[PDB]
Amino acid sequence: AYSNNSIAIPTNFTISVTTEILPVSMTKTSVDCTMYICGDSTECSNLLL
Amino acid sequence: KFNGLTVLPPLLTDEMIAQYTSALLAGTITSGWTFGAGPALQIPFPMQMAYRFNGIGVTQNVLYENQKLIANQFNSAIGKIQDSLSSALGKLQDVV
Amino acid sequence: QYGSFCTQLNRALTGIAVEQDKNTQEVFAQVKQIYKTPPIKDFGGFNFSQ
Amino acid sequence: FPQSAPHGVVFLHVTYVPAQEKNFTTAPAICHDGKAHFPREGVFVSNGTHWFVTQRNFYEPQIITTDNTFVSGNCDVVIGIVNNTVYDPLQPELDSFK
Ligand SMILES: *[C@@H]1O[C@H](CO)[C@@H](O[C@@H]2O[C@H](CO)[C@@H](O)[C@H](O)[C@H]2NC(C)=O)[C@H](O)[C@H]1NC(C)=O
Ligand SMILES: *[C@@H]1O[C@H](CO)[C@@H](O[C@@H]2O[C@H](CO)[C@@H](O)[C@H](O)[C@H]2NC(C)=O)[C@H](O)[C@H]1NC(C)=O
Ligand SMILES: *[C@@H]1O[C@H](CO)[C@@H](O[C@@H]2O[C@H](CO)[C@@H](O)[C@H](O)[C@H]2NC(C)=O)[C@H](O)[C@H]1NC(C)=O
Ligand SMILES: *[C@@H]1O[C@H](CO)[C@@H](O)[C@H](O)[C@H]1NC(C)=O
Ligand SMILES: *[C@@H]1O[C@H](CO)[C@@H](O)[C@H](O)[C@H]1NC(C)=O
Repeated sequence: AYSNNSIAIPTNFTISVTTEILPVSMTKTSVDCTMYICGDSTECSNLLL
Repeated sequence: KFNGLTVLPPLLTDEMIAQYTSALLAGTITSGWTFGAGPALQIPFPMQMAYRFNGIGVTQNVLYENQKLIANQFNSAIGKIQDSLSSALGKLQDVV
Repeated sequence: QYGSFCTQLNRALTGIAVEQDKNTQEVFAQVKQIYKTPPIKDFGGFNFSQ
Repeated sequence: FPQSAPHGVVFLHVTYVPAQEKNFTTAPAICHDGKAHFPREGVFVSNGTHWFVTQRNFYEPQIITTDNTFVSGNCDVVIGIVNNTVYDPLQPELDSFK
């Protein structure tokens, strides 16, 4: 209800808390390249260099 | 279209987005800034502009003593924005 | 026999699509209630009908 | 208040939300022999027969005085001026004590 001489003013308050979930990091993974493709094999590693 | 690609519709259409924008505009026009921080409390727009002037350090008496000038300047700027804009939307067109 | 690249591509495009949907929802849906301007238009001289 | 979570952080934002609002008739300022009074910090409200100066975020009605209202200009330029009296704690005391 809007008018040029009417204002609403609170007479009471409620204090409420809320969460805010935020990821900050991930799993530190590290896979090496030579072993993933070739695999413990010199003959295949020679075609990778 | 006919090689394996499709375009999905947006979740909410342009009518609903415009309705959201209209609701937000009505809220900030009538209630002020409080509709985003709890129940919306009405307040006359000249008094809301007096509070907004008080935010930037300019006392309330500045607005009321020359309220008509403020209204005329606001109307002029809003009316001139169409001429300034329709004669650009570069950041929206480049994405498309 | 070439692998499962197609599943990854479909998943990536689907993720982008749902990302855009949630993105526009986040940008515009900032209020829980719909407000409407009163029928009489007087604000001390400010013309919002434009 | 931050809280640690696995591969993330959780905040407990303590906010202040107003409630239980009620209507009040307001006014930009008050008049005194062609001398407008504006609220130093608050807003003028009404109870039906007399006005008050309450703050904006809570209902703390106070009698209008020169202490919490500052004078600016005349009572012609500002529209919506209403007529009310203020309390000056200097005149009646001087009149009584001579
Ligand atoms: C403001 O609201 C609070 C509740 O949010 C009111 O506290 C209640 O007061 C009544 C008084 O009869 C008690 O019976 C309730 O147990 C209280 N509730 C809580 C949660 O404390 C408070 O009275 C209100 N203040 C005013 C001035 O209305
Ligand atoms: C509005 O606020 C006034 C201020 O306390 C309330 O009390 C009135 O005070 C005036 C002056 O002191 C008296 O003349 C009235 O008789 C008081 N009211 C009553 C009901 O006795 C007043 O009650 C509040 N409410 C209204 C509707 O005026
Ligand atoms: C509020 O106060 C003003 C100024 O005192 C009033 O305006 C005067 O009203 C009397 C009524 O007889 C006229 O004779 C004067 O010519 C008016 N102007 C001035 C400058 O004195 C006004 O009537 C009061 N009431 C309202 C509702 O505004
Ligand atoms: C605006 O104010 C004038 C006088 O100040 C009054 O007559 C009119 O009814 C008000 N408008 C509304 C919508 O209450
Ligand atoms: C505010 O609410 C009261 C209570 O219902 C109502 O009587 C009044 O007309 C409303 N508006 C104003 C401006 O007081």
